[PDB]
Amino acid sequence: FVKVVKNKAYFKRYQVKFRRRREGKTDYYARKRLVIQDKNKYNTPKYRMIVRVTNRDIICQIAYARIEGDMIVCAAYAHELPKYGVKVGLTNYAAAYCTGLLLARRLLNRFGMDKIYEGQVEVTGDEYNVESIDGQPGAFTCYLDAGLARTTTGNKVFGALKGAVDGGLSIPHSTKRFPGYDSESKEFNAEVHRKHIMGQNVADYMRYLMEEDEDAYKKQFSQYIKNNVTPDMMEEMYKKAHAAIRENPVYEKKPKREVKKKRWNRPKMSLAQKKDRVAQKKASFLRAQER
Amino acid sequence: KENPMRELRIRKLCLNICVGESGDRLTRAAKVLEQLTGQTPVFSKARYTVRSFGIRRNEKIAVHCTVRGAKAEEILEKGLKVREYELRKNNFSDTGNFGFGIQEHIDLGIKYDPSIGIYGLDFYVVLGRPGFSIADKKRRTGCIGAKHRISKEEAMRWFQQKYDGIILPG
Amino acid sequence: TNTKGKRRGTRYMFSRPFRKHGVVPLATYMRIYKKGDIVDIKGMGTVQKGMPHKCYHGKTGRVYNVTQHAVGIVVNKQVKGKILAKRINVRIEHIKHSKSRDSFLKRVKENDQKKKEAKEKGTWVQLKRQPAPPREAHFVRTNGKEPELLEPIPYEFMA
Amino acid sequence: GRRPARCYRYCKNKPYPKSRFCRGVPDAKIRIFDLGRKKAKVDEFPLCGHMVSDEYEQLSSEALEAARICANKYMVKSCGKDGFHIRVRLHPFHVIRINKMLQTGMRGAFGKPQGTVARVHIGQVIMSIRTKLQNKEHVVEALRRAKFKFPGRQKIHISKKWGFTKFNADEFEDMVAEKRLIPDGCGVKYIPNRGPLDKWRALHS
Amino acid sequence: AKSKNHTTHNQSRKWHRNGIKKPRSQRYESLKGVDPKFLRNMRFAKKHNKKGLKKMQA
RNA sequence: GUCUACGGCCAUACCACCCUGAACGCGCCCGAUCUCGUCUGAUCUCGGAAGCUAAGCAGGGUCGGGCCUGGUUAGUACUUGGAUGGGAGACCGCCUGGGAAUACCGGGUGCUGUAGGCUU
RNA sequence: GACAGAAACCUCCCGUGGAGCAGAAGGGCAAAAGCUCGCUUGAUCUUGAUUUUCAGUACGAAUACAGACCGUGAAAGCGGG
RNA sequence: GGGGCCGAAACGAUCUCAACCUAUUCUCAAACUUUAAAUGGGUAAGAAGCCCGGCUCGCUGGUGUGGAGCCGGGCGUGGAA
Ligand SMILES: [Mg+2]
Ligand SMILES: [Mg+2]
Ligand SMILES: [Mg+2]
Ligand SMILES: [Mg+2]
Ligand SMILES: [Mg+2]
Ligand SMILES: [Mg+2]
Ligand SMILES: [Mg+2]
Ligand SMILES: [Mg+2]
Ligand SMILES: [Mg+2]
Ligand SMILES: [Mg+2]
Ligand SMILES: [Mg+2]
Repeated sequence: FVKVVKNKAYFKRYQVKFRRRREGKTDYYARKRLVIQDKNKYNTPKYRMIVRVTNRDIICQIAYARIEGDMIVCAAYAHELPKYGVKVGLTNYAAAYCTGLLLARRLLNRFGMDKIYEGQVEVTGDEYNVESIDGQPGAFTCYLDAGLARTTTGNKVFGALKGAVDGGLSIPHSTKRFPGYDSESKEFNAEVHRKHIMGQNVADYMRYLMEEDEDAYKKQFSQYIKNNVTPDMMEEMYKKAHAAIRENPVYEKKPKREVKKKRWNRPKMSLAQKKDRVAQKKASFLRAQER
Repeated sequence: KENPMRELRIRKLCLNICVGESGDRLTRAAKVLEQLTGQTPVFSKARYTVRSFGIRRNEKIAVHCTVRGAKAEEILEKGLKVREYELRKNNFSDTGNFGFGIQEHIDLGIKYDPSIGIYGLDFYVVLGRPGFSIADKKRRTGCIGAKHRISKEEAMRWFQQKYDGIILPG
Repeated sequence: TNTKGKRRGTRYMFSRPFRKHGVVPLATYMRIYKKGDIVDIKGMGTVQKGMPHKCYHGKTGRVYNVTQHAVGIVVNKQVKGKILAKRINVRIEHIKHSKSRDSFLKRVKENDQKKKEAKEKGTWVQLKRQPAPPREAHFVRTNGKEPELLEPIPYEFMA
Repeated sequence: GRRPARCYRYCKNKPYPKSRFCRGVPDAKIRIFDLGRKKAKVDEFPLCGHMVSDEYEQLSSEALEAARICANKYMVKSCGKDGFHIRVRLHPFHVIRINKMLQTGMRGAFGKPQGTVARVHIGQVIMSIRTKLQNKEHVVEALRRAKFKFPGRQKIHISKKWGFTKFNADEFEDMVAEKRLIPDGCGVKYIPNRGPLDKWRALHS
Repeated sequence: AKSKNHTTHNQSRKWHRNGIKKPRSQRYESLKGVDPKFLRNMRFAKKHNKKGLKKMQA
């Protein structure tokens, strides 16, 4: 026949991966090259901005590594943008920029450095990077953490990076992966990037689609219709969201609810129960053989 | 009730011509399947050197394409027109994919051209079910489970129920 | 004669333990080393950079210089009839803290607290470690049962 | 044209098997280790007799061959053609060397492979005879006769195990009756209480 | 005229006759081999200790 | 009770098969105008929200394999130091201290950190 | 799965490395140290310290830095064969 | 795959002999190994140690952060044989 490959020797010589690698979550190569602090820095924290794009929202965190685990000093989720005025479209480039701005502003406010480092108050899309002013405390510096995301031009992780840079974080970057960089001739214009930041590509798609056919338009934009946002409000709505974020970044935690203590899973069966189970099965089989 | 997420669909259809040599005939075969599908084919080289076969390593000796969706169904039903919806039971893989081969391509309705010639095709259709992108996506790769797989007999039943074809034993 | 090679005879020394190959865990990199810390050296075959010589494997030294990816440490090496305290530069993956100094630190801080306290009380406290003493006199109760007898068993050629 | 065994009768050098390093070894003279009616079940040959070594020495494949031939011949003459089973439980894996002369001397004296021997510890079994319960004196006589082909000292011991198994003869039949042991040819298979119970019900029905 | 090749017979006695002495230890160890950047800054700190003198005495 | 993002220790976490999943989530899923990339929007990138627990995923189960930890094997094997001990030798016994590994028989089958939800 | 075959090419599944990494062997390695692409010349300039053989001499080889000038990547970083 | 038989043939069937696969079984390895001793090799068992306060830095820094070096003071039951 065929020599079975997964046998006792195979299993007892098998060597498992790390748990996160087995789940497929993280890349330990870049993990080690990114989070390990230089030894003569002597316990100085090293800061990542972890950016994750989900099927329905955007997660941004600031974290530094410790032996027991990673510490997260601040975090901004995209599903709290309606509180600031973005009703729909929570997983696009504009939403990523907004959540990066919210993360940066909340972190600066928590550190007490928000009056300093206003950043790009009025967005323009071109290259910008904050410089530390003398006498005042230095600018907060972190490094991007994209994870397994493929870092190609026009990525929402770079959208969030631009948002936080405008917020006032001193992150090292180049304007090569921003949308607006042309590959063939190697230039970067700020107007295309600003269109993407304002979501004007989405507005143009809405206009195009509603011009040609309305069945596909109602299919593909439906919550947009329910929250009755027209392609014309996009820019002013995003500007209002930016202003609201920059004027109030502090977070309000949801109140802790009282617990009724209902168990939804099944508790682990005990040794006596399973031994009685096997005895019962044996007895039932013997009885069936008897009849 | 059958869950809608368990509807058999053809994931893709792979077409190839292995011509056995390199050059003008290979280019003409490339034009053949480009006309057949509508997309540029890709040339497959040789991994070794087999003297009795007349091929050296790294020599382009095959052409292939893959097609997905509407074009896949159209090409598949054209091939089943060619072989009158008649398949032998051995043509089915234990995974559920299947395939066949045609000796000559003008049976597909494409006009003959004197400067092109005659070529045979290998069709191979691989089926699927909503949720098979799990095994190949990047961010969190996993298996597909035992219930959700595809079986040989139910691949046959799907073929004979939607293409109303006939499966001859042997 | 033998060869003067640098990794001669390290076949089982620099290999990884069973079912512990692969990627090195990050706590080893994340641990920090001040100067003056007592450190155990143990070479690892996964990393070929900054790898100590086979004569310092299993040895213990003292950190004196800390750099970006490695530490400089001072270890005692015995040559023919003299001992040399000499410097090596070892990358972090081949390095651990030693708990021998930690035991002493715990014991000394505990003696310090027990000396500052119980001093105003005026009582005398033993602070040194006397070795294990001979056992003291005690009674063994054979409550009820009599000690059951043992006898050697006869030989049987079970071979 | 081999030397007397008093040369190579001691376990002096390290074990030295035939491998990718030591090539050119001639074949061992002994190559049949099981003989008699080896196609016999476990339930009709309950008596087992061992020839157990007493000294820590080396035995040559020639001696093993001669001893098995003598024992087989006597058993065939005595208990009939197929009323027994002989198993030699030593395989010659040590290869010994000869530094053959003829005037170089001791310069570069590392010998070539000459033959093979088996290294034997104290109490280790050399031969085993499995047969019916009423041929005990025939077995002991055959082993006593085979004793004369070996150097050193050997002992003959009738074992308490059932045939060529690791289970005692006083309780083998009890276990096989209550379905702890499954006969599967010359040996027996042991059934624990740990697998899936599908095997349990298959065995009990 | 072959002769003896290698030996460490009387060597332990020779060594322990004058004894295996632990290496000499002093309270201050030399600053050779340390990081040049670290040493440069430490020498700057030593050089500018003087300018904070009066505050310390007060 | 439980999940998400980032993790620490890296099978008590793996593997095979079966059962169950309330809410949020995580996903499968719907499309290709824009950014982007392919022979192929399959992957990657982008824009969504009609449907779905089918799968991934979480929990549970198997007189489950494996793994972890005990008993036995066993004071056995081996070993520090000693004798004007035995023995033709091969090797062996004792004194002084130390002391294993299979087979076989049991038990267990992830804990945990930071931040953020659900259980109105 | 046409010719097609023991062995050409295509597709799916299993696959802890049972392959490969110039050569001898040993070690090491799986979103890599292997395979395929893109860009390049850290195989460059300079002063010291240290390890290996060792007499703690030399050469050769190697290791941590430091100062320039660069390459690469979005970046952390990595690179003076 | 082979020796055949009924079979024009028939994975239709018969024995087979084989190779294959699955559980077992006898014996091994200086250049094999999951395990794994005894004897053995480092280090520590304080006054150069602990505990406070204050200055310098061109290094490191969200943060007089970190680290290093200096000053001044307090602790003797000399912390196993
Ligand atoms: Mg990467
Ligand atoms: Mg010898
Ligand atoms: Mg001499
Ligand atoms: Mg799609
Ligand atoms: Mg599910
Ligand atoms: Mg389900
Ligand atoms: Mg089990
Ligand atoms: Mg948790
Ligand atoms: Mg309710
Ligand atoms: Mg790589
Ligand atoms: Mg440099």
